[PDB]
Amino acid sequence: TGLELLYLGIFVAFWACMIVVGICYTIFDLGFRFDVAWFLTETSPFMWSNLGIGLAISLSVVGAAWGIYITGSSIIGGGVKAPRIKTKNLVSIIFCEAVAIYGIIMAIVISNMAEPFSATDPKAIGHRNYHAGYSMFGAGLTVGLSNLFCGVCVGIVGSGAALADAQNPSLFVKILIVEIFGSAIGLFGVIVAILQTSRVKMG
Amino acid sequence: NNPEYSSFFGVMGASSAMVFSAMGAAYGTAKSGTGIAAMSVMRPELIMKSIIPVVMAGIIAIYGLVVAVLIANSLTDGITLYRSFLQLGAGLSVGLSGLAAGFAIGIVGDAGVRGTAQQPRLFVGMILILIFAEVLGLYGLIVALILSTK
Amino acid sequence: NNPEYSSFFGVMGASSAMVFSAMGAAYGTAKSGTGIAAMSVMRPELIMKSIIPVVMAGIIAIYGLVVAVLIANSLTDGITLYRSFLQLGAGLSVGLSGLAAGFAIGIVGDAGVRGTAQQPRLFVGMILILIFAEVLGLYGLIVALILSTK
Amino acid sequence: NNPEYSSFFGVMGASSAMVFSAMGAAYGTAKSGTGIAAMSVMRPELIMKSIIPVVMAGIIAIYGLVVAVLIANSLTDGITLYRSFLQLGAGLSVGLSGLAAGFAIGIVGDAGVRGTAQQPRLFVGMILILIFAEVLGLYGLIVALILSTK
Amino acid sequence: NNPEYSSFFGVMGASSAMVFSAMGAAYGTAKSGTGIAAMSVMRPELIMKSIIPVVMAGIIAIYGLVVAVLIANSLTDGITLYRSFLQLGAGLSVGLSGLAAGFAIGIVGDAGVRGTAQQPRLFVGMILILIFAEVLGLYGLIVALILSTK
Amino acid sequence: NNPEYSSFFGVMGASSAMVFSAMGAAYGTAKSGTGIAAMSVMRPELIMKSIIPVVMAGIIAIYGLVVAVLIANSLTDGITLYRSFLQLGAGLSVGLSGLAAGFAIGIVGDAGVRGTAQQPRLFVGMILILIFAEVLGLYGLIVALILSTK
Amino acid sequence: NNPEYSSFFGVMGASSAMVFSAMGAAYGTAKSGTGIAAMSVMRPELIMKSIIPVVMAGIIAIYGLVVAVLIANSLTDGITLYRSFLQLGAGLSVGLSGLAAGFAIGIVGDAGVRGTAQQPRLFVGMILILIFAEVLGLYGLIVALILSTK
Amino acid sequence: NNPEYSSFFGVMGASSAMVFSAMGAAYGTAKSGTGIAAMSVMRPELIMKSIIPVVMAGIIAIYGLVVAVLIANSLTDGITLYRSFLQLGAGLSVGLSGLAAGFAIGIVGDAGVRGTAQQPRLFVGMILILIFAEVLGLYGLIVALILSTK
Amino acid sequence: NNPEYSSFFGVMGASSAMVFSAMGAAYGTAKSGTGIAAMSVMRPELIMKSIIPVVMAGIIAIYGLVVAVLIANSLTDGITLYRSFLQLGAGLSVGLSGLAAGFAIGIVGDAGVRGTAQQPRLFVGMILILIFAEVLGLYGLIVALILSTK
Amino acid sequence: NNPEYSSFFGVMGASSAMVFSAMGAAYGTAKSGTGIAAMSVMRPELIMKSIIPVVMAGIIAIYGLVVAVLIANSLTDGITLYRSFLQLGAGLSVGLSGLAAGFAIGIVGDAGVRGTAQQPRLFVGMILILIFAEVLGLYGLIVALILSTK
Amino acid sequence: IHPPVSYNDTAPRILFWAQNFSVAYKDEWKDLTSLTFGVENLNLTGSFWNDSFAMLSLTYEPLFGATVTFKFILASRFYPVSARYWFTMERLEIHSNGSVAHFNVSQVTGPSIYSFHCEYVSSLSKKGSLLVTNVPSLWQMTLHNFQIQAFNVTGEQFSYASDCAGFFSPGIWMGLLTTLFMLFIFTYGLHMILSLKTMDRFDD
Amino acid sequence: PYNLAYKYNLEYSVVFNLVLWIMTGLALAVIITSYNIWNMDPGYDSIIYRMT
Repeated sequence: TGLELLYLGIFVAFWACMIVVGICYTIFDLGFRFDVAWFLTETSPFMWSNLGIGLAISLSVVGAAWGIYITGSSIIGGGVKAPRIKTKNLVSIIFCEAVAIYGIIMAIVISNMAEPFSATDPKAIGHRNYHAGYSMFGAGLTVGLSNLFCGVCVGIVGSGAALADAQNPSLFVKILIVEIFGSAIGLFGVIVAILQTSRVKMG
Repeated sequence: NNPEYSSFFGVMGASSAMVFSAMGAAYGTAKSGTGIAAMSVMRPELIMKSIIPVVMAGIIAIYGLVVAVLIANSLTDGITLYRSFLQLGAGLSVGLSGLAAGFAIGIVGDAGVRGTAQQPRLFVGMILILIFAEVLGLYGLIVALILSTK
Repeated sequence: NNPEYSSFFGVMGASSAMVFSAMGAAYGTAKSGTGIAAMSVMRPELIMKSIIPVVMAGIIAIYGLVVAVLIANSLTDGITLYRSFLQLGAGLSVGLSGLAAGFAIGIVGDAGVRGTAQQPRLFVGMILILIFAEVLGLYGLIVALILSTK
Repeated sequence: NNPEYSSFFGVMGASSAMVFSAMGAAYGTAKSGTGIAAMSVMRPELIMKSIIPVVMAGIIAIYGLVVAVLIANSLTDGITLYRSFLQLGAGLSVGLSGLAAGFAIGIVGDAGVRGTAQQPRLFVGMILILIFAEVLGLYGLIVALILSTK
Repeated sequence: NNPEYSSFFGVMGASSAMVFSAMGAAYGTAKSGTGIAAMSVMRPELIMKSIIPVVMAGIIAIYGLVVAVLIANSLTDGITLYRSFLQLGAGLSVGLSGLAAGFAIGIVGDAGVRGTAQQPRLFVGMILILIFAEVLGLYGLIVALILSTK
Repeated sequence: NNPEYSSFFGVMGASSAMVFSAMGAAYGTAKSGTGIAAMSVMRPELIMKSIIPVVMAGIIAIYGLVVAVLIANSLTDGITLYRSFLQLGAGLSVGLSGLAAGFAIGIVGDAGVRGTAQQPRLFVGMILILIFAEVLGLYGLIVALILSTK
Repeated sequence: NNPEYSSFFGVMGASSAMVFSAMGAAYGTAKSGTGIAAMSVMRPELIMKSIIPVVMAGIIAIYGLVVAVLIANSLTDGITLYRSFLQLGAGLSVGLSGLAAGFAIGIVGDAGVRGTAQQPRLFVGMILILIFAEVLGLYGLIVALILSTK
Repeated sequence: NNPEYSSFFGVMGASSAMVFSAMGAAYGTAKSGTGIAAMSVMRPELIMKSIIPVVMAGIIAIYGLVVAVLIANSLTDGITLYRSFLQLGAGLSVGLSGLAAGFAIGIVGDAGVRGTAQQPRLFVGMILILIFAEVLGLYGLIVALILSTK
Repeated sequence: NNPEYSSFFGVMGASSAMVFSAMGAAYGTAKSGTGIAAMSVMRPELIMKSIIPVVMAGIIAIYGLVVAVLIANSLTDGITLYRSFLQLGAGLSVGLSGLAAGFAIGIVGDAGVRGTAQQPRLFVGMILILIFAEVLGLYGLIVALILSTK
Repeated sequence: NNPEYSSFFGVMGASSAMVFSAMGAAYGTAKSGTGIAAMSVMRPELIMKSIIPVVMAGIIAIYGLVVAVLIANSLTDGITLYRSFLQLGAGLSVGLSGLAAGFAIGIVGDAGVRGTAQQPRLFVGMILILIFAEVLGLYGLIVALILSTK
Repeated sequence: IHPPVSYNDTAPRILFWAQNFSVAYKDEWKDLTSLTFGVENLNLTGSFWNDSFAMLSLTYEPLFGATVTFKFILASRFYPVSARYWFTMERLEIHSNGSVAHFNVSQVTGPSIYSFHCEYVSSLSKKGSLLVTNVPSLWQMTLHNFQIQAFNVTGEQFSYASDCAGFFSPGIWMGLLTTLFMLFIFTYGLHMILSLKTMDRFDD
Repeated sequence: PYNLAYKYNLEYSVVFNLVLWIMTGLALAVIITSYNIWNMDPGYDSIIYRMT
């Protein structure tokens, strides 16, 4: 378990550093130095917005592809002895890809929210503008991960569906209900992202 | 007026609600779904009965969505830092709660579907266990509603 | 002259109280549920006598909800730093106590219900051990309410 | 006068005392319970007497609780950082010492019951080792009480 | 006027656009070629038909290249922080998308090539599935272009 | 004069002295207990005579307690930062020395008691290795004492 | 005007352009070489014709060399941060692209050679897959060169 | 000058000097004892002479003690930062060196005693190897001594 | 005048230069040695021919030494940060590249030697692959030399 | 004047010079000794010659001692930061180089003695390989001496 | 080490120090350290103090064909985010022959009960440019090892000092976020690529 | 005198981050290389079962 032990080690080291540094700053009275406000304010809103969009598309694509191959491996393997599978169980693939479709829709929608500032001072940038940054970042994060999880879910259930179909033709049309419910989660993510961006304006 | 950076935590509250709820619902759905798929070939007469756990996972997802919508509507560019923290609290409360609930629904659904495949009488007990598992997310939803509305 | 950032800790107390107790309850339901599903294939008559651990995990969850809701009610927009830290302490106390107690409840229920399946005399030992576990969540609740109300 | 964040470490102590000792007690409870449920199959007559390990483990939780509530009633809004540090020390002492104790009780009891299933004489040695395990939690209580009182 | 470090984010965007796409392509080709060899030893006559998945991996690599060079074209000295982050967004968008698409194309390709080796009827299925993965890379590329040309 | 947080390192020294010694003693008792339980099956006449390793683990705990108590007794409020550091040093010394000793006693005993069960001759050897492992905790105590006095 | 520490990112461009392409070539030659050794014991007359994958890994290395040498030539003292970042970007683009490419080369070469030993006709297909991976390193070079000259 | 935090490094030096040497001795004793227990069942007559590697671990412990006592003797409130740093250096020098020596002695003994049980002649060669393994700690001690008295 | 801390990066270049080169060489020698030992038990006639990969690793060692000597000689107490950074770049470029070459040399040496015992014809190809492995370290040395002299 | 904390890096240089060389020598000693035991059991007569690798590991220990002592004798309070960083570089350069050399010597010693038991004539190649491994530590020393005396 | 400049009101109330203090007009530099610190003839006329506000008016008679003066204008106030009174140096006001010039100040801030320190508080780009203007100006100023405290003073001593020297800067933080979200992706990719494997056997 | 603050440099942020992250990368590289060699397979499989 080499690389996982590495990730665990770096994680433990990072959070040990966080804990100790927190205790030391509090004990030394450096709450004025440690003010999260400065971090959140001087990190430019553009960075938030654009990480937001990039994740919005990319995490959605990750979910789509992950689920895609999870179910495709099964679809192929079962199809080996069950050629009927290839046309029918492809609905698993299509429902996986719908996640990346959502990814684009929200990514481009958010991209329509961005505009320059011509301001550097936080006071000049303003509440509206900083809110635009954080809101775009959050909406992107939300859509991206909801899509990711919907995708992995749909892929897994679709793999199960293809394997089940391999043994009986009739079951697939019924198991697909679980696939529909899986897609519903991604749709919820899309809705939440829409609401989050609905009242956002850079400029 | 309230500080410029305040709205960040409210944004995160909405996002956390939806995202962690989605994680929970996705796991529950996928686990119950693999269980259902494996069971179907054996005892095809039980599919439409065995679905229910996926509906419970969807219920967790709905729990997430409700809170997320509430925070989204409550959110504005000039919220007080206090209300922003409270929105984040509501979001995390429903979200992580839904995640735990989702792991519960997934594992219980898988095991119970597998059992009922072998022994029908387990069904009602499985429903009861599923209810108690979703009840976990329900508690998170209650606390989140209170935090948000306060 | 109450810092606005101070109120965050009370929100986090409420969150923790909900979420960690929720995770404990989820694991407790999960392991007991897999145990129950395994047992039910061979000894179905034990379903209702064996669901008790799930109920006890539910009690862990209700403990979490009680503490979280109380913390939420106590919260205010200008809450003092002292009281807010008290609420964080209550939240962590109850939440992690519930996490641990739920871990115990789940493992005990799994192993036990399986034990009863082969040996029904064990049922009394199960219920004793399960309550001894739930008592840990009780202690978490005690401490949590004391801090949250001071 | 005194720094306002002083109370944070006091509440941290109050929490730690209960939470860590509770984790130890939970682990001990779990391991001993699995051992009990295992041994019951072959020698069902021994379960009640053999529960003594879970009975002993709950004591670590009692210890955690007492130190927790003592830190609690010692807390107030204006404590000096010195006192807050003593409270943190007491909490960590009892909690983590109880965690070590709980690992000890869990392992020793789990092994001991299974052994006793094959050799009833072991019971006495099991009790002896279990006492030597609880005393670790007890020492943590001693140091925690001294610190918190100072 | 503009901060002196502004170009770093655009550069990172370009580098990511190249690199993540390249890694995805590499994984895809490696997996696919492995499957191609495995099928080959038994079925020499399918090499030319079977190579396709490696070709789609090449497509994702090309997607990375086009996006990367497009960003490089926009990497100007007086780049405003706004444009720089737009280019970083383009970078990540194409890059992670391509990495995922490479995973998908590679795994699907291996599975499909092995299946075809035994069942010629599956080849059309292979291609049909693979296109649905490659369109993901198309999607990432599209959004990256929109961002870079905002 | 002294910065008001100087006692932090003193309380940390106390916590270390107790807790790490407790961890070492717990590990020692745990592994010794596994050894005793395992050997009990075929050699029950060795139980009462084989408890020695657990006793030595108890002595580990005793050093922990002694150093922690000395530390706490000597903690005055305006403690010079110098002695506070020295005191963290004493606590760490005894505590981690006790942890090392705990590893030593536990690993020694878990194998030594089994070896004795097969071979009575080993008992003297095992006690010799145990005392040599015990002097490790003893050295930790010496060093901690000199730093506490100093 | 030219922050003093600017030289760092150009230097890292150089270092990466070398080291990451080198690691890629190293893995490629390594895995391919294990494959060559394995095949040798069966099919000696293929040995000389089989080395192409190691050659292409060496081409990954030469790509690294071209980019790194150009970067070093461009490393002037008073470099602007703009050019230093472009210089780093070129470095990473070549280096990591080559790392991925070399991974691909290694796996594919191993698979291809051992297959070829079993079935000669695989040779052309293997060459094609190697080419389609190598173009990845070529793109790494192209993007790195563009970034560096711009 | 002499900042008030100076003595911390020297104190940590003493702690390390004892603690790391103690851990090394602990592991050495543990492995050597496990090997001794394994050997005794077969050849009980070797115990008196075979114990020696544990004594070598004890020598490492003694090295740790000597450096620790020297450091402690040297400490002082008005210690100059340079003396504190030398003290820390000596502490690490002895401690980690002893840890390495402990690893070496432990592994060597575990292997060598087992081998000797199966072959009488190995004894002396084993002793030579242990001598070299301890020589490492002796170098550690010398370096720590020079640093401390510098 | 230049910032005093610049010296750090030059010394780091020296250290990295020698260290990574040495580690790569060590890996190469070690695995090649395992191969040689496994080979010899069969074919002692191939010892002198089989030693070659170890020499090839020693070549990496020599490369590291060369760059490190250059870095150390060039260091000065008033080194500009530009030159210090440049020295760091040279060190990384040779050292890590040599580490990659070290893994390559070692793995190929092991596999090739083992095969060669089974099939002497492999030897020529094993030389060619060894050379291709080393030219990686040669490229590292070239880049590092250019950097160190600029 | 140079800041007071400057001598940190010199003291670390000495300590590391001892410590990492120690770790490398310890590992080499360890593996060599395991191999020596294994070979000796079957072929006791070969011990006296087979010990040599442990001696060559002791050589790494010697390198570490030499460089550490040199640095210690060079340390001074008014040490220039540049000289201090030079000493740190030397310490790392000897130490981690010795780590690499100890790794190589350990693996080679293990494998080579294990083979030598079966084929004595491997001794020549073994000795040559250990020479090639020790020259790594020699290079580390040469770099360290240059850096430190500079 | 020369003593700080102090304005007193029944006790020292505003305190200022630097190792080097210099100014230029039409790019002709001149040094003010000796004429500023320790010397009693430093006219502070017009200087003013309030618990909310402070204005330190240093003065030099012959400089640049003018009786020049430098007003450092500082204030303190309650920020609801935290209970503390923060302080800031709002602007620097040069007073010259029949003329005035205004420099905004960027990063001189901190808790009012702590002093503030910075290397090279100066208008020149190469040295941080903490003093800034929209209008291009004839004036340059440089303060090497600038340190100041205008509130909660207690005797000649400075309070403990906050410093410009944060462990991070805006640019560095944004860069670290960017590189971290690149590294996440890279580690994912490298993990999967390293989990790649090859088969040991082939069919008939 | 006069409680003058310690003279933190202006480029403290950049120098500190460079040191921290370069040393982190160096330490991780060293640790991983050591890990890989520590687990290097000694590869005497032809001998292991005769020895054991």
